[PDB]
Amino acid sequence: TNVYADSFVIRGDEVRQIAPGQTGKIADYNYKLPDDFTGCVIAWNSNNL
Amino acid sequence: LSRLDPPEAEVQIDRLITGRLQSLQTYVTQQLIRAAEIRASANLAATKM
Amino acid sequence: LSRLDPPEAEVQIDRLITGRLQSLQTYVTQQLIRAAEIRASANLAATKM
Repeated sequence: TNVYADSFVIRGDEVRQIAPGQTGKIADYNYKLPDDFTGCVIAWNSNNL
Repeated sequence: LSRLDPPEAEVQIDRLITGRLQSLQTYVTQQLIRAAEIRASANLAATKM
Repeated sequence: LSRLDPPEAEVQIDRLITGRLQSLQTYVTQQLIRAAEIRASANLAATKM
């Protein structure tokens, strides 16, 4: 129910940090992943564009 | 609280809950065991009196 | 079943088993506690009759 897609582009140095419950430069002050949240995260490199 | 974040400390909290609940069930069992022991004794004392 | 694959859901199944087995042991203990309470009462009623 109610599929929401949050899309952005980041450097590979912070890709491993985005996860629901940790800290960091981006995880603390740019977005908040809830701890009880259930979902999926997909990251893929895009050099051609 | 000051030793881990809620996610990973949750498993230690679970062990704390389990051990203490089982300590309570042993204690309550023994309390009612001695209560039942005193039950027959109290009926015995009522019969004597 | 529809919520995780068997490997990682196994740990939640273990908690489900543990809580329910302990609920049974408490319930069975209390049942026999009241059975023993009724034991002396029934011998008492047999003595009266």
